[PDB]
Amino acid sequence: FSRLDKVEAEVQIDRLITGRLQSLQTYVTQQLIRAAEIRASANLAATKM
Amino acid sequence: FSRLDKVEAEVQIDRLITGRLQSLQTYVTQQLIRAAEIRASANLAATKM
Repeated sequence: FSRLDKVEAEVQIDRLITGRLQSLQTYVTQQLIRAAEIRASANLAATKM
Repeated sequence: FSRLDKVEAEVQIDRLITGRLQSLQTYVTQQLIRAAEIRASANLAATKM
């Protein structure tokens, strides 16, 4: 921001934020899969209890 | 690489690489879902066994 013009730095910061949102979305999806697996294991543990 | 200079072609190759990684991660996510389903079916098969 302090080195480039706003319209020129807009493309670079757009690339950066697209990468960061992609990484965050992948993390959220992996967390959801792990949560589903833990939910199934908890149901099995509840049946055992 | 042999047609355009290295000060403008990076955008096009960046778009291509990002698209290919997107397709690869979609394949990985589908594989994870099928793995979870096969794991549940295999646990049921073990219980029947």
